[PDB]
Amino acid sequence: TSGVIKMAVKFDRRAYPAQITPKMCLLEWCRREKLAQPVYETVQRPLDRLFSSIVTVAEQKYQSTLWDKSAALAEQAAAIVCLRSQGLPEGRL
Ligand SMILES: [Cl-]
Ligand SMILES: [Cl-]
Repeated sequence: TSGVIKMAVKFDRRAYPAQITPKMCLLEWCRREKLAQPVYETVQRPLDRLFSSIVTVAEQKYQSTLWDKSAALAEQAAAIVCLRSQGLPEGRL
C-alpha cells in the first residue's frame, strides 16, 4: 500500500458546474463506501509563490506534479489524481 501515485494535472473550473467539484465528489465516494474521509497536506514554495498538495485516502497517497496559484486549486488537482487514476467519475460536463 506504499508509494505515491502521480499525474500532471490542473483543475479547470469552467469544465465543471460551479457547485460540484472534485473535492466534493471524492467526499461522496468515501461516504458511500464507509471509508475514513480524505486528509490533505498543502505547501507554498518561495521560488514563485505557487502551491502543491498531497491527499491520503484509505492509506494510499496521491499527488499532482504541477503547481498552481492557490491552495484550493492545488487541493482540487490532488482529488482529480485520486479519482482519475482509479477510473471514478469526477463531475466533468
Ligand atoms: Cl474534503
Ligand atoms: Cl482560487
